[PDB]
Amino acid sequence: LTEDQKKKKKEIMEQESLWKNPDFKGYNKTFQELHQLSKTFANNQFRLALSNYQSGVNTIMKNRDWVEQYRKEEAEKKRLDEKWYWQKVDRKAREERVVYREKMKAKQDALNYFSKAINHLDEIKNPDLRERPEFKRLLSDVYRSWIMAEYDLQNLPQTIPILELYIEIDDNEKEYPAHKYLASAYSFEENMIKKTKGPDDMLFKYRYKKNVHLLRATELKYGKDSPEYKHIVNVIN
Amino acid sequence: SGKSMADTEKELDDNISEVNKRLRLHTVLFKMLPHKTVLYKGKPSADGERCEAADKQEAQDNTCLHLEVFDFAKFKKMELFFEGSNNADPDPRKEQPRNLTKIRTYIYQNNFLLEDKVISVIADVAPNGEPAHNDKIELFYQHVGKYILSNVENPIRNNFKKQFYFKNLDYFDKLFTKIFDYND
Repeated sequence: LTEDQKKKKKEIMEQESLWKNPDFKGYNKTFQELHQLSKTFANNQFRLALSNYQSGVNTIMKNRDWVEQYRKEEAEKKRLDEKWYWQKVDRKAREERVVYREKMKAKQDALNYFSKAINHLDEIKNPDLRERPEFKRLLSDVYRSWIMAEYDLQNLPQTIPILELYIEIDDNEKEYPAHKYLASAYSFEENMIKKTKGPDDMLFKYRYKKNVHLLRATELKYGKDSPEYKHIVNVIN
Repeated sequence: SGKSMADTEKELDDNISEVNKRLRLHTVLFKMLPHKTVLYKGKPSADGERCEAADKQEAQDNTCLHLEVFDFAKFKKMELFFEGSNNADPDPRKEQPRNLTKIRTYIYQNNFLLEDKVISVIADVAPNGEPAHNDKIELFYQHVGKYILSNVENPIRNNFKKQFYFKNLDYFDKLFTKIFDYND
Protein backbone atom coordinates (compact mmCIF):
# COMPACT_ATOMS: atom_id res chain seq x y z
CA LEU A 1 0.00 0.00 0.00
CA THR A 2 0.97 3.70 -0.53
CA GLU A 3 1.59 6.10 2.45
CA ASP A 4 -1.96 7.55 1.94
CA GLN A 5 -3.62 4.04 1.72
CA LYS A 6 -1.75 2.82 4.86
CA LYS A 7 -2.69 6.08 6.69
CA LYS A 8 -6.34 5.75 5.54
CA LYS A 9 -6.61 2.05 6.64
CA LYS A 10 -5.16 2.99 10.08
CA GLU A 11 -7.55 6.00 10.44
CA ILE A 12 -10.74 4.08 9.44
CA MET A 13 -9.96 1.42 12.13
CA GLU A 14 -9.35 4.21 14.74
CA GLN A 15 -12.68 5.91 13.68
CA GLU A 16 -14.61 2.56 13.93
CA SER A 17 -13.06 2.17 17.44
CA LEU A 18 -14.04 5.81 18.25
CA TRP A 19 -17.71 4.91 17.52
CA LYS A 20 -17.45 1.52 19.36
CA ASN A 21 -20.38 0.68 21.60
CA PRO A 22 -19.40 1.71 25.17
CA ASP A 23 -17.60 -0.73 27.50
CA PHE A 24 -15.43 -0.44 30.62
CA LYS A 25 -11.99 -0.12 28.90
CA GLY A 26 -13.26 2.68 26.60
CA TYR A 27 -15.03 4.38 29.53
CA ASN A 28 -11.80 4.33 31.62
CA LYS A 29 -9.62 5.64 28.73
CA THR A 30 -12.18 8.36 27.78
CA PHE A 31 -12.69 9.82 31.25
CA GLN A 32 -9.04 9.63 32.40
CA GLU A 33 -8.13 11.68 29.24
CA LEU A 34 -11.04 14.11 29.73
CA HIS A 35 -10.04 14.78 33.35
CA GLN A 36 -6.41 15.45 32.29
CA LEU A 37 -7.78 17.85 29.59
CA SER A 38 -10.04 19.50 32.21
CA LYS A 39 -6.93 20.19 34.42
CA THR A 40 -5.20 21.73 31.38
CA PHE A 41 -8.26 23.74 30.47
CA ALA A 42 -8.80 25.13 34.06
CA ASN A 43 -12.34 26.37 33.20
CA ASN A 44 -15.15 25.84 35.76
CA GLN A 45 -17.89 25.57 33.08
CA PHE A 46 -15.87 22.91 31.15
CA ARG A 47 -15.35 21.05 34.49
CA LEU A 48 -19.18 21.16 35.04
CA ALA A 49 -19.87 20.17 31.45
CA LEU A 50 -17.57 17.10 31.96
CA SER A 51 -19.18 16.21 35.31
CA ASN A 52 -22.59 16.10 33.53
CA TYR A 53 -21.31 14.27 30.44
CA GLN A 54 -19.71 11.61 32.70
CA SER A 55 -23.03 11.30 34.66
CA GLY A 56 -24.84 10.74 31.30
CA VAL A 57 -22.35 8.04 30.18
CA ASN A 58 -22.62 6.50 33.71
CA THR A 59 -26.44 6.29 33.18
CA ILE A 60 -25.78 4.33 29.96
CA MET A 61 -23.22 2.03 31.70
CA LYS A 62 -25.64 1.46 34.64
CA ASN A 63 -28.38 0.39 32.16
CA ARG A 64 -26.05 -2.08 30.29
CA ASP A 65 -25.41 -3.77 33.71
CA TRP A 66 -29.19 -3.74 34.52
CA VAL A 67 -30.16 -5.37 31.17
CA GLU A 68 -27.75 -8.36 31.71
CA GLN A 69 -28.92 -8.81 35.33
CA TYR A 70 -32.65 -8.54 34.38
CA ARG A 71 -32.40 -11.06 31.49
CA LYS A 72 -30.41 -13.41 33.83
CA GLU A 73 -33.10 -13.25 36.59
CA GLU A 74 -35.85 -13.97 34.00
CA ALA A 75 -33.92 -16.86 32.44
CA GLU A 76 -33.66 -18.49 35.91
CA LYS A 77 -37.44 -18.53 36.53
CA LYS A 78 -39.52 -21.70 36.28
CA ARG A 79 -42.52 -21.12 33.93
CA LEU A 80 -45.34 -23.53 34.95
CA ASP A 81 -48.01 -21.89 32.68
CA GLU A 82 -45.99 -22.17 29.44
CA LYS A 83 -47.55 -25.17 27.79
CA TRP A 84 -48.18 -23.51 24.37
CA TYR A 85 -45.93 -21.94 21.74
CA TRP A 86 -47.95 -18.64 21.85
CA GLN A 87 -47.37 -18.49 25.67
CA LYS A 88 -43.56 -18.72 25.26
CA VAL A 89 -43.53 -16.00 22.51
CA ASP A 90 -45.91 -13.72 24.50
CA ARG A 91 -43.69 -13.93 27.60
CA LYS A 92 -40.62 -13.21 25.42
CA ALA A 93 -42.34 -10.12 23.91
CA ARG A 94 -43.27 -8.95 27.52
CA GLU A 95 -39.54 -9.30 28.54
CA GLU A 96 -38.36 -7.32 25.52
CA ARG A 97 -40.96 -4.57 26.22
CA VAL A 98 -39.75 -4.16 29.85
CA VAL A 99 -36.08 -4.01 28.65
CA TYR A 100 -36.85 -1.46 25.87
CA ARG A 101 -38.94 0.77 28.25
CA GLU A 102 -36.09 0.78 30.85
CA LYS A 103 -33.50 1.51 28.08
CA MET A 104 -35.78 4.38 26.90
CA LYS A 105 -35.77 5.90 30.44
CA ALA A 106 -31.98 5.43 30.69
CA LYS A 107 -31.65 7.24 27.32
CA GLN A 108 -33.90 10.11 28.54
CA ASP A 109 -31.81 10.51 31.76
CA ALA A 110 -28.54 10.27 29.77
CA LEU A 111 -29.78 12.98 27.29
CA ASN A 112 -30.87 15.29 30.15
CA TYR A 113 -27.22 15.01 31.38
CA PHE A 114 -25.84 15.56 27.86
CA SER A 115 -28.11 18.59 27.46
CA LYS A 116 -26.75 19.97 30.76
CA ALA A 117 -23.12 19.30 29.52
CA ILE A 118 -23.98 21.37 26.37
CA ASN A 119 -25.72 24.15 28.44
CA HIS A 120 -22.48 24.50 30.51
CA LEU A 121 -20.28 24.57 27.33
CA ASP A 122 -22.73 27.24 26.00
CA GLU A 123 -21.65 29.41 28.98
CA ILE A 124 -18.07 29.55 27.60
CA LYS A 125 -18.57 32.78 25.59
CA ASN A 126 -14.95 33.82 24.88
CA PRO A 127 -14.20 32.80 21.21
CA ASP A 128 -10.58 31.92 22.23
CA LEU A 129 -11.97 29.42 24.74
CA ARG A 130 -14.58 27.88 22.38
CA GLU A 131 -11.73 27.14 19.94
CA ARG A 132 -9.86 25.04 22.60
CA PRO A 133 -8.94 21.43 21.57
CA GLU A 134 -10.28 20.55 25.07
CA PHE A 135 -13.63 22.29 24.28
CA LYS A 136 -13.92 20.53 20.87
CA ARG A 137 -12.91 17.10 22.28
CA LEU A 138 -15.60 17.20 25.02
CA LEU A 139 -18.34 18.67 22.75
CA SER A 140 -17.55 15.93 20.15
CA ASP A 141 -17.73 13.21 22.91
CA VAL A 142 -21.10 14.57 24.16
CA TYR A 143 -22.64 14.62 20.64
CA ARG A 144 -21.16 11.19 19.77
CA SER A 145 -22.65 9.51 22.92
CA TRP A 146 -25.97 11.40 22.34
CA ILE A 147 -26.10 10.11 18.69
CA MET A 148 -25.34 6.55 19.81
CA ALA A 149 -27.91 6.59 22.67
CA GLU A 150 -30.68 7.49 20.16
CA TYR A 151 -29.30 5.26 17.39
CA ASP A 152 -29.49 2.11 19.64
CA LEU A 153 -33.21 2.69 20.23
CA GLN A 154 -33.87 3.29 16.46
CA ASN A 155 -34.55 7.03 17.04
CA LEU A 156 -32.79 7.82 13.72
CA PRO A 157 -34.58 11.11 12.67
CA GLN A 158 -33.47 12.57 16.08
CA THR A 159 -29.79 11.78 15.28
CA ILE A 160 -29.65 14.07 12.20
CA PRO A 161 -29.28 17.59 13.79
CA ILE A 162 -26.66 16.16 16.26
CA LEU A 163 -24.66 14.31 13.53
CA GLU A 164 -24.74 17.59 11.53
CA LEU A 165 -23.50 19.62 14.52
CA TYR A 166 -20.88 16.88 15.12
CA ILE A 167 -19.41 16.96 11.56
CA GLU A 168 -19.05 20.80 11.72
CA ILE A 169 -16.57 20.32 14.64
CA ASP A 170 -12.69 19.99 14.27
CA ASP A 171 -12.54 17.93 10.98
CA ASN A 172 -15.15 15.36 12.24
CA GLU A 173 -16.52 15.72 8.68
CA LYS A 174 -13.61 13.36 7.62
CA GLU A 175 -15.00 10.48 9.77
CA TYR A 176 -16.43 7.54 7.87
CA PRO A 177 -18.91 6.38 10.69
CA ALA A 178 -20.36 9.94 10.93
CA HIS A 179 -21.32 9.86 7.22
CA LYS A 180 -22.48 6.19 7.45
CA TYR A 181 -24.94 7.12 10.30
CA LEU A 182 -26.12 10.28 8.51
CA ALA A 183 -26.75 8.30 5.28
CA SER A 184 -28.64 5.53 7.22
CA ALA A 185 -30.77 8.04 9.23
CA TYR A 186 -31.55 10.01 5.99
CA SER A 187 -32.47 6.68 4.30
CA PHE A 188 -34.95 5.95 7.19
CA GLU A 189 -36.56 9.41 6.69
CA GLU A 190 -36.81 8.83 2.90
CA ASN A 191 -38.56 5.47 3.64
CA MET A 192 -40.89 7.23 6.17
CA ILE A 193 -41.97 9.66 3.34
CA LYS A 194 -42.52 6.67 0.95
CA LYS A 195 -44.53 4.69 3.61
CA THR A 196 -46.64 7.65 4.89
CA LYS A 197 -47.09 9.02 1.29
CA GLY A 198 -45.55 12.38 2.34
CA PRO A 199 -44.55 15.33 0.08
CA ASP A 200 -42.14 14.88 -2.89
CA ASP A 201 -39.94 17.81 -1.77
CA MET A 202 -39.11 15.84 1.45
CA LEU A 203 -38.72 12.53 -0.48
CA PHE A 204 -36.03 14.13 -2.70
CA LYS A 205 -34.47 16.17 0.12
CA TYR A 206 -33.90 12.99 2.20
CA ARG A 207 -32.84 10.90 -0.85
CA TYR A 208 -30.35 13.62 -1.90
CA LYS A 209 -28.79 13.86 1.60
CA LYS A 210 -28.63 10.01 1.85
CA ASN A 211 -26.66 9.91 -1.49
CA VAL A 212 -24.31 12.83 -0.51
CA HIS A 213 -23.29 11.10 2.76
CA LEU A 214 -23.29 7.62 1.16
CA LEU A 215 -20.79 8.86 -1.51
CA ARG A 216 -18.72 10.87 1.03
CA ALA A 217 -18.47 7.84 3.40
CA THR A 218 -17.36 5.78 0.32
CA GLU A 219 -14.79 8.44 -0.73
CA LEU A 220 -13.35 8.61 2.82
CA LYS A 221 -12.93 4.87 3.32
CA TYR A 222 -12.00 3.70 -0.22
CA GLY A 223 -10.56 6.87 -1.83
CA LYS A 224 -11.31 9.07 -4.87
CA ASP A 225 -11.37 7.07 -8.18
CA SER A 226 -11.50 3.69 -6.32
CA PRO A 227 -13.74 0.92 -7.91
CA GLU A 228 -16.22 1.64 -5.03
CA TYR A 229 -16.20 5.49 -5.44
CA LYS A 230 -16.71 5.17 -9.26
CA HIS A 231 -19.59 2.66 -8.64
CA ILE A 232 -21.60 4.94 -6.21
CA VAL A 233 -21.06 8.00 -8.56
CA ASN A 234 -22.32 5.94 -11.59
CA VAL A 235 -25.44 4.81 -9.59
CA ILE A 236 -26.21 8.49 -8.60
CA ASN A 237 -25.48 9.99 -12.12
CA SER B 1 -5.02 30.37 25.35
CA GLY B 2 -2.39 31.06 22.70
CA LYS B 3 -1.41 27.38 22.67
CA SER B 4 -4.81 26.38 21.29
CA MET B 5 -4.66 29.28 18.86
CA ALA B 6 -1.32 27.95 17.59
CA ASP B 7 -2.69 24.42 17.18
CA THR B 8 -5.76 25.69 15.38
CA GLU B 9 -3.67 27.70 12.93
CA LYS B 10 -1.51 24.65 12.20
CA GLU B 11 -4.52 22.43 11.57
CA LEU B 12 -5.96 25.04 9.21
CA ASP B 13 -2.62 25.44 7.38
CA ASP B 14 -2.59 21.70 6.79
CA ASN B 15 -6.22 21.60 5.72
CA ILE B 16 -5.61 24.24 3.05
CA SER B 17 -2.50 22.30 1.98
CA GLU B 18 -4.32 18.97 1.61
CA VAL B 19 -6.99 20.51 -0.52
CA ASN B 20 -4.44 22.45 -2.59
CA LYS B 21 -2.72 19.07 -3.21
CA ARG B 22 -6.05 17.82 -4.54
CA LEU B 23 -6.63 21.05 -6.58
CA ARG B 24 -3.27 20.64 -8.35
CA LEU B 25 -4.74 17.44 -9.80
CA HIS B 26 -7.23 19.32 -11.93
CA THR B 27 -5.01 19.18 -14.97
CA VAL B 28 -6.98 16.12 -15.86
CA LEU B 29 -9.68 18.56 -16.98
CA PHE B 30 -7.55 20.22 -19.69
CA LYS B 31 -7.86 17.32 -22.15
CA MET B 32 -11.41 16.63 -21.12
CA LEU B 33 -21.37 19.70 -15.37
CA PRO B 34 -23.19 19.57 -11.98
CA HIS B 35 -26.09 22.00 -11.92
CA LYS B 36 -25.32 25.73 -11.87
CA THR B 37 -21.61 25.06 -12.39
CA VAL B 38 -19.70 26.41 -15.41
CA LEU B 39 -16.13 25.44 -16.29
CA TYR B 40 -13.84 27.26 -18.63
CA LYS B 41 -10.38 26.23 -19.73
CA GLY B 42 -7.81 28.93 -20.30
CA LYS B 43 -4.44 30.48 -19.61
CA PRO B 44 -3.03 32.81 -16.90
CA SER B 45 -3.32 36.32 -18.36
CA ALA B 46 -3.21 40.09 -17.87
CA ASP B 47 -1.28 40.85 -14.66
CA GLY B 48 -0.94 37.18 -13.77
CA GLU B 49 -3.77 37.23 -11.18
CA ARG B 50 -6.62 36.34 -13.54
CA CYS B 51 -7.49 33.49 -15.88
CA GLU B 52 -8.43 34.10 -19.51
CA ALA B 53 -10.75 31.54 -21.05
CA ALA B 54 -9.52 29.92 -24.25
CA ASP B 55 -11.19 30.24 -27.62
CA LYS B 56 -10.26 26.58 -27.86
CA GLN B 57 -11.48 25.07 -24.59
CA GLU B 58 -10.00 21.69 -25.43
CA ALA B 59 -6.57 23.13 -26.31
CA GLN B 60 -3.54 21.21 -25.03
CA ASP B 61 -1.75 24.38 -23.98
CA ASN B 62 -4.29 25.53 -21.40
CA THR B 63 -2.63 26.04 -17.99
CA CYS B 64 -5.51 27.57 -16.06
CA LEU B 65 -8.95 26.42 -14.95
CA HIS B 66 -11.69 28.95 -14.41
CA LEU B 67 -14.76 27.79 -12.58
CA GLU B 68 -17.92 29.85 -12.05
CA VAL B 69 -20.57 28.98 -9.50
CA PHE B 70 -24.16 30.19 -9.76
CA ASP B 71 -27.17 29.86 -7.42
CA PHE B 72 -30.49 31.58 -6.74
CA ALA B 73 -26.54 35.35 -9.76
CA LYS B 74 -22.86 34.45 -9.67
CA PHE B 75 -21.89 33.40 -6.16
CA LYS B 76 -18.30 32.20 -6.42
CA LYS B 77 -15.29 32.07 -8.74
CA MET B 78 -12.01 30.15 -8.70
CA GLU B 79 -9.00 30.32 -10.92
CA LEU B 80 -6.42 27.52 -10.68
CA PHE B 81 -3.14 28.46 -12.23
CA PHE B 82 -0.76 25.53 -12.81
CA GLU B 83 3.05 25.34 -13.19
CA GLY B 84 4.15 23.34 -16.21
CA SER B 85 2.75 22.17 -19.52
CA ASN B 86 0.28 19.34 -20.00
CA ASN B 87 1.17 15.82 -21.12
CA ALA B 88 1.04 15.33 -24.87
CA ASP B 89 -1.35 12.35 -24.47
CA PRO B 90 -5.01 13.46 -25.31
CA ASP B 91 -6.56 10.99 -22.82
CA PRO B 92 -7.35 12.79 -19.47
CA ARG B 93 -7.35 9.45 -17.56
CA LYS B 94 -3.57 9.44 -17.95
CA GLU B 95 -2.88 13.02 -16.88
CA GLN B 96 -0.79 13.91 -13.84
CA PRO B 97 -0.94 16.82 -11.27
CA ARG B 98 0.91 20.11 -11.59
CA ASN B 99 1.74 22.20 -8.60
CA LEU B 100 -0.34 25.30 -8.53
CA THR B 101 1.45 28.55 -9.02
CA LYS B 102 -1.56 30.42 -7.71
CA ILE B 103 -5.13 30.10 -6.55
CA ARG B 104 -7.36 33.13 -6.99
CA THR B 105 -10.85 33.10 -5.56
CA TYR B 106 -13.72 35.52 -5.54
CA ILE B 107 -16.81 35.69 -3.35
CA TYR B 108 -19.71 37.70 -4.76
CA GLN B 109 -22.69 36.35 -2.83
CA ASN B 110 -22.83 34.46 0.48
CA ASN B 111 -20.03 36.72 1.67
CA PHE B 112 -18.32 35.87 4.93
CA LEU B 113 -17.40 38.51 7.47
CA LEU B 114 -14.05 38.62 9.14
CA GLU B 115 -14.25 41.13 11.99
CA ASP B 116 -17.26 42.63 10.13
CA LYS B 117 -15.46 43.06 6.74
CA VAL B 118 -15.84 41.06 3.56
CA ILE B 119 -12.84 39.49 1.99
CA SER B 120 -14.10 39.31 -1.52
CA VAL B 121 -10.87 38.26 -3.11
CA ILE B 122 -8.26 35.81 -1.89
CA ALA B 123 -4.94 35.44 -3.74
CA ASP B 124 -2.73 32.49 -2.81
CA VAL B 125 0.64 32.72 -4.50
CA ALA B 126 2.16 29.54 -3.07
CA PRO B 127 -0.60 26.89 -2.79
CA ASN B 128 1.66 23.85 -3.02
CA GLY B 129 4.47 25.05 -0.81
CA GLU B 130 4.90 24.80 2.96
CA PRO B 131 1.32 24.61 4.52
CA ALA B 132 2.33 27.64 6.56
CA HIS B 133 1.99 30.08 3.66
CA ASN B 134 -0.07 32.89 5.20
CA ASP B 135 2.39 35.45 3.84
CA LYS B 136 1.51 34.21 0.40
CA ILE B 137 -2.21 34.88 0.87
CA GLU B 138 -3.47 38.32 -0.10
CA LEU B 139 -6.78 39.42 1.25
CA PHE B 140 -8.92 41.99 -0.48
CA TYR B 141 -11.22 43.65 2.07
CA GLN B 142 -14.54 45.47 1.55
CA HIS B 143 -16.62 47.64 3.83
CA VAL B 144 -10.95 46.38 -1.75
CA GLY B 145 -7.86 47.03 0.34
CA LYS B 146 -4.94 44.61 0.35
CA TYR B 147 -3.96 42.81 3.53
CA ILE B 148 -1.62 39.91 4.02
CA LEU B 149 -2.98 36.98 6.02
CA SER B 150 0.30 36.60 7.91
CA ASN B 151 -0.17 40.14 9.31
CA VAL B 152 -3.65 39.32 10.60
CA GLU B 153 -3.88 39.10 14.41
CA ASN B 154 -4.76 35.80 15.98
CA PRO B 155 -9.01 34.95 16.69
CA ILE B 156 -8.85 36.45 13.25
CA ARG B 157 -6.30 34.72 11.07
CA ASN B 158 -7.87 31.39 12.11
CA ASN B 159 -11.32 32.60 11.19
CA PHE B 160 -10.11 33.56 7.78
CA LYS B 161 -9.00 30.09 6.84
CA LYS B 162 -11.75 28.33 8.79
CA GLN B 163 -14.65 30.42 7.45
CA PHE B 164 -13.49 31.61 4.01
CA TYR B 165 -10.52 30.06 2.36
CA PHE B 166 -10.56 26.39 3.31
CA LYS B 167 -14.24 26.11 2.57
CA ASN B 168 -13.84 27.70 -0.86
CA LEU B 169 -10.91 25.46 -1.67
CA ASP B 170 -12.97 22.41 -0.70
CA TYR B 171 -16.10 23.59 -2.56
CA PHE B 172 -14.18 24.08 -5.75
CA ASP B 173 -12.23 20.86 -5.47
CA LYS B 174 -15.53 19.08 -5.16
CA LEU B 175 -17.03 20.87 -8.19
CA PHE B 176 -13.96 20.23 -10.35
CA THR B 177 -14.13 16.60 -9.22
CA LYS B 178 -17.81 16.30 -10.17
CA ILE B 179 -17.08 17.71 -13.63
CA PHE B 180 -14.20 15.36 -14.13
CA ASP B 181 -16.09 12.30 -12.97
CA TYR B 182 -19.08 13.08 -15.19
CA ASN B 183 -17.00 13.34 -18.34
CA ASP B 184 -14.23 10.77 -17.42
